[PDB]
Amino acid sequence: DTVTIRTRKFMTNRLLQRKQMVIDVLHPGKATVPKTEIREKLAKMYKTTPDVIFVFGFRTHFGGGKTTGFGMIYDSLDYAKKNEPKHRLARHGLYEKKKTSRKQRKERKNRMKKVRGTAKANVG
Amino acid sequence: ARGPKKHLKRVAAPKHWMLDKLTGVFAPRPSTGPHKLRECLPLIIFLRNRLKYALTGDEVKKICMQRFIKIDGKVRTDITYPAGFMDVISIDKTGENFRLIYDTKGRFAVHRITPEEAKYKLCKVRKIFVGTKGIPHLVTHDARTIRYPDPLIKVNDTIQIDLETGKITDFIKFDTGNLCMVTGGANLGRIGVITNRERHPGSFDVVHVKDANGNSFATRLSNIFVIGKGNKPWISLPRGKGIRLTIAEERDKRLAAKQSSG
Amino acid sequence: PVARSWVCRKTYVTPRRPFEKSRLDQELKLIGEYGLRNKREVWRVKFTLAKIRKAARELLTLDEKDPRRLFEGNALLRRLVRIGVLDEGKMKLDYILGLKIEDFLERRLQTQVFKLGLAKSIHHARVLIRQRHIRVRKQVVNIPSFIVRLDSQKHIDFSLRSPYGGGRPGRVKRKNAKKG
RNA sequence: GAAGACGGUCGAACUUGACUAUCUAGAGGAAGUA
RNA sequence: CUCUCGGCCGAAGCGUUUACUUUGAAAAAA
RNA sequence: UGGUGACUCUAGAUAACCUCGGGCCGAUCGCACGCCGGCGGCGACGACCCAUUCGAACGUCUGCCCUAUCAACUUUCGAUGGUAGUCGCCGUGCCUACCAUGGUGACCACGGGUGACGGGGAAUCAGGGUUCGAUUCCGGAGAGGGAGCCUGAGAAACGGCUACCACAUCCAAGGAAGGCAGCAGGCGCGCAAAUUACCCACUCCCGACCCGGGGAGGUAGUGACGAAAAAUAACAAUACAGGACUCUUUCGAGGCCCUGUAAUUGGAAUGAGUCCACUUUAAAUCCUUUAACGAGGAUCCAUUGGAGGGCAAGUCUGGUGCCAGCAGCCGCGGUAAUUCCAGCUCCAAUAGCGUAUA
RNA sequence: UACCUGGUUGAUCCUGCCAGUAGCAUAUGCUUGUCUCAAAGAUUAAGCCAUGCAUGUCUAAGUACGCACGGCCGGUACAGUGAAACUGCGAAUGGCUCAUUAAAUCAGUUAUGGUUCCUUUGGUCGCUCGUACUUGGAUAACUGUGGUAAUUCU
Repeated sequence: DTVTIRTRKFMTNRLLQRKQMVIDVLHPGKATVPKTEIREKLAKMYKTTPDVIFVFGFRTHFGGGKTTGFGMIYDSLDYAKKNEPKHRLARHGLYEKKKTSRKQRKERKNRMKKVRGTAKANVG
Repeated sequence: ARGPKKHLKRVAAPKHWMLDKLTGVFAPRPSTGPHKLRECLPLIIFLRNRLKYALTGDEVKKICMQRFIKIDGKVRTDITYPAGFMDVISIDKTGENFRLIYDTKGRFAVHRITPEEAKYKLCKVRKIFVGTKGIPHLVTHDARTIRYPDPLIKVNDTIQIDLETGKITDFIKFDTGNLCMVTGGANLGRIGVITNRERHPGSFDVVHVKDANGNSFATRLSNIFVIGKGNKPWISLPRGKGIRLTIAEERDKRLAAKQSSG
Repeated sequence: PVARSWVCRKTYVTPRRPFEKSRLDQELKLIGEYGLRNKREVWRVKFTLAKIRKAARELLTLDEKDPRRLFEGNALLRRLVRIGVLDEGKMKLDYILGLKIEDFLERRLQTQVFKLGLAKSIHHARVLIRQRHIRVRKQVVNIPSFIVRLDSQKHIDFSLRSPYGGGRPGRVKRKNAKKG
């Protein structure tokens, strides 16, 4: 109960359909507050659900009192699925990147330049 | 090179974009368009570095691709589209309209204008020719050509465009006593009244401008944009009135803003 | 092409005469009065005053009503008054040439902790700062060469998360309490 | 409408000279070096 | 330092020609 | 008609021409659906020409290091100029034909050298200067050496082609393929320089493109090139045939203040570490934040050079005996070495400090 | 911080160099606890290079008769998503290096009234007096037969 959330540079972004702001976190004795706890704290400030809000990039200051990150609060969940980087959607389980590496894709791309039409799909 | 270059390093970008050193190696590199790339704002810099509506270039791509930005009444999906001096940037979704006008320190200001004002702009006529069965033509400073202008419009005048039709409504002539903005050089962004013009043949002419407080400065003729007739500007002017303060009185104003506020 | 910056700068200058008696004695006296770590900490403060005096030596050659002398002569005086090295009434440009090393060494946070009664020597104060016992208004400072400004001077305290301040007792008191 | 051929041009390179330079195999010796 | 016009002043000439000096504008960022 | 400081400019008028290796004058595609069989609203892709933007290319003026043991050069085979052409994107000896005999030079031409890419800049600096700039920005050049081209708006392109020269690969001996001065990596060369790592999340670029790709770029790794901050202890109580301070003639008395070469006593404070968790990030690491553990010879051990002078600091002690060696220089060493080799002590800079070279 | 010091003589004052002194860059030696930033196969060899990667690209909108998958509802030109291939664009930017090069490159300044310019942006696109309610032949992908020790060969 000793943690507090403040909001400095607030702006309603009508273009990307979100509210965006700087979050100040005051945890004067504890470690850095986790990102899910800040979303529970922020959703009851801004009268919403925590699955539509996306916080990132928190840095605790030297000495240990304050933390500063950024947050965004979307209108709907589908607007959040449309207007978000996929690495932040993946932090909530709403997106899954394919698990191939990058050296496999490049060597597979170069192996099938040596091959004409429908045998390109039969390249291993 | 063996052909035209497509990149712009961030250190070699124009100074008035106010990019910083460490966020990348490259600068946005404006597309070819109506304004020169040493004299323009790309739309990505206006929309995340000035307005703070975006945080990445990907979000500028997402904002522009929803067809939400009109520059001079037309929708631009190009994120490096060169906006320039006295272009009307109109965002319909937020209900904002902007005009790009230089500040007193030679950078484009975030100047908000009313949607009454957002239906016109001023242009500077740079070339007149007669072409192909005697039809007279203009060429303005943002690459507009206009067929059949008024025959009193001459080179270095300033006309007024209606942004929907594209036609001239009226114009100002180039004469002493009219109001200026400097659009180039050391004196960029300053505003005053023409007092003199000395003509050197075969070279550049020099125009002397007098500030509203009695300061006086010269430019070249190409760095002169006639704003208004007499003393009345035909547009709204930014925060400073085109009056460049010295560093001492700017320090005094900045200190007087702290001993009163707080 | 990398997106870095290679601007850096040295903070000290070694003297031209490496073994000069009456320089060694004076610098060792300056170390002992203020509890510095080595001679480079002395030469660092000789370097800032030598730049300040070079900046004021050139303003004193310009015209008395010149705009650079009036503008940078007033910013240079404001900073010295602000960090407490000049006096308020001494704000002419010629008193910069009458500044000394000890006037800057007084404004280190280590000497201010010693002189405000938080410590009991100049060596207890450095070791108090370095292990996170001193703060300045909200912010714990680790740095002994923190130049205290004149308005942020009375806000020096004992850093609420320290045993000398708010006081969860330390690692040693806790173990001795657990033992018996 | 492909191969090809006469000619022209650009022209790397090739051969034989002359001059010049270097790398290497090389008898003989001299002086100084100690 | 002056001559015709355009509004007692400007447009038309400079005054032998330079060097000098002061100014202005033009001079990428780092 | 209009313009420029200036046109052989722009526009106009007339007579024609208009290249089969043809010039423009739309046989193209989506969405919404329609109003009175017709007339349609938004787009997309096109397109000769004009203007604009990004350029590019040719010119103008001034500016560069050393060399005279380089003083005359250029002109046959264009050197300097004139006339007409050819070719070129165009101006021009750019090339050709015919003429003229010019053009440069001790105010350094021409020739040679450069451990020479040019600038912005860097180090040093009283003032003046001297040296460096291969190197992240701009400009040039080149992809083993020369040469020739195709495609295209743009290339004499080399992660395009065709030869020759030098190397070099596969071969069934008929033939076929090549270009790391991109990122890694290897060999070599040397006094001299890092990972065959992760990612397009950031910055931007390209494409038909909100979607794909990017060894550009970002992120880690190695990293004492170099720059910034900054631990290796602090305090109290004892004891000193310490020291100074108040009294005592002096002895000698004090919570008066400082010091110590006390492995004297004492608990207080911490990071280095070990290490949950969060935070960071594309995912991670690092840092920052917090649990728990983590100090007494706090063995959780600071080094590099010196100790005659220059130049801070021992003619203390043993060994050596013109030897071994030291010493930038002057010098030390031959049986008492302030100088070698060691111990002890002391000096300087300190997570840095010697040596070599510019 | 506008600075000197040792060394020629029996002793002196000079000329004069040698040596000392401080920085800065490359190397190298010994030593190295914390943390922030950070150069890095230039110098010799613009020497030689195994292997991997560094340049590709589709929207409602050029061309879909691949059941590749589904899918109308089943006369229903073409529902759709769509590999391949044709077409278009890009591959002339970026990255690397410093060999050549001495009025050359380059810098400042000027000029193109002596040129070309994909693209972007604006203009122009019934201005011409002389089968169209739509023209013609092919060729890939695909199917099938093959050659060569061998290729992104055909």
